[PDB]
Amino acid sequence: IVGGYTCQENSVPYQVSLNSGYHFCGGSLINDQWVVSAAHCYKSRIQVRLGEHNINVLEGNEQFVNAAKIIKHPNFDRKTLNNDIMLIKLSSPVKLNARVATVALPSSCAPAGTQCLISGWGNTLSSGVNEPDLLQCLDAPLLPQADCEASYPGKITDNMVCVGFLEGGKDSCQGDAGGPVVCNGELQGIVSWGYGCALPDNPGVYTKVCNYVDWIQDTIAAN
Amino acid sequence: RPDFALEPPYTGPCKARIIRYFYNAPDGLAQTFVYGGCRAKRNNFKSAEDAMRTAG
Ligand SMILES: [Ca+2]
Repeated sequence: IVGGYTCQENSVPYQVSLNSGYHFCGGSLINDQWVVSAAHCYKSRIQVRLGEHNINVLEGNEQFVNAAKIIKHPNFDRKTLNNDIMLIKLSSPVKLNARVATVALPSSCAPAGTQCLISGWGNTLSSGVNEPDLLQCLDAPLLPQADCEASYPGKITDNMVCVGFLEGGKDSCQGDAGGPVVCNGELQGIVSWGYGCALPDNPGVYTKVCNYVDWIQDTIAAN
Repeated sequence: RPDFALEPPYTGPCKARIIRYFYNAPDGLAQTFVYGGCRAKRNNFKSAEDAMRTAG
């Protein structure tokens, strides 16, 4: 997260870190046994870390659970990033408390202009590399589809939404993928891609979660 | 050596944080960089020895 602020400790209880030796992606807890992330974050072996704040220090509130099943959307396209969504079933149910909680799936698609919260442990610089120990937060609005398409000519599908600022300066970055975009208490987006980080006229692009609620629910029920 | 061996590391548009190896032509050595997770270029390897074997 570039241009954000350190989140209040445990103020984003649904945020998780995907780890396979080191932190490589984020995710969101949607129920006691399932996590949603980005399909490009796929790894054959993944450990999910919940209740995290400082990703490099054992704090005592964390829960470490291995992924039992990893299911990418069947229509995921590695080149266009269309349908960049993935579900992870945990080996065992996690303990829900004040530090570890679920986030609700969208009741409908949020309209442009809706203020949201993006979070993650990704790079904090537009130029160079600075990986934060503490979870970073960013308040940003859903942008009109027209501006998204104008920023990325012919690259935006109906399953994507831009969130951020056309002037740049604030954006998600490498290490944030799979992370949550929550608006009014509902998961509306998943950090996916973008050209660079926080660059003018190139806001971050996110997977539009409201188009996948049925796929998510049906998949969870069948596995 | 191949042309792709002289190109700088390509992070790409995706936002994952994946450590990969690349051949640093000038310094003449294999080093690491942050790969985004998609649309990788040829100067991108999962191991140092694999990079040296190809770009050595
Ligand atoms: Ca910790």
